[PDB]
Amino acid sequence: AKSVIHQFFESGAKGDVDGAWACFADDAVWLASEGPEPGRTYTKTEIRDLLVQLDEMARTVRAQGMDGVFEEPVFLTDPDKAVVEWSLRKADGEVVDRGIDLFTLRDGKILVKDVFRKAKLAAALEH
Amino acid sequence: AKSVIHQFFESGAKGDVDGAWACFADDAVWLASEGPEPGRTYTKTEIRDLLVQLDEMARTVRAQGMDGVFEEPVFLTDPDKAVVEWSLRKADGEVVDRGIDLFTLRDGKILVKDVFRKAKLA
Repeated sequence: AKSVIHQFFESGAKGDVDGAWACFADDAVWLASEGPEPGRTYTKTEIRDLLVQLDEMARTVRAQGMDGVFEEPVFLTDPDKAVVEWSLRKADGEVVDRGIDLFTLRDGKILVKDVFRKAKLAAALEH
Repeated sequence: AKSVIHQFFESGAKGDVDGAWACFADDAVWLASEGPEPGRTYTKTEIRDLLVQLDEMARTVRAQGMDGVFEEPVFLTDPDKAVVEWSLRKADGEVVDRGIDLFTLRDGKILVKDVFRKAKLA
């Protein structure tokens, strides 16, 4: 594949949990979009179960005619970092969920996957 | 400034709402991190009031001893795109807010500011 990031999304989209998991370095972290940290840290031993959960989530939205779209990674001037914009869309194109991943790579493996996601709300607080 | 993104953050830090607002193209959008779209689209006529609101929020959390940091902008291999990471820490050092902005530029002006943040749950 064109990069380890490309391999990750190709293996994940195909439901190959083990292949997507093997894209991570043993000291990798996946920093999920929601949790107390803020976000939540998954280490390599915890990432496989996360991929399993996400695979079952992907099968559900797929069965509802939704599309998950992962854009081509665009690298930073630090060639070991890249952003991947992504979105979940209904068949008619309505964006259901949208985010961005910031990858840090090291030695052909993912060291950090830092996940950010728009929050779908009616409103927050202003002045 | 080293770039219009630098100018935006430097003007914001200097409380110059009008100077920060003038970094945006007239067809620019600011895509806020929360709302029904998901997120919320603000146009150039709406961005100035956002900056005033953010200015007073920054003064507010600073009075409570929080430290908000914007990292140095890092440009992409597309030189008209860049990311800025940022975070907000309480007095005890606990991170309460962390996010990233993805900027798109056109001819020296900001065309898109696309804001993302972690959801803090405790």
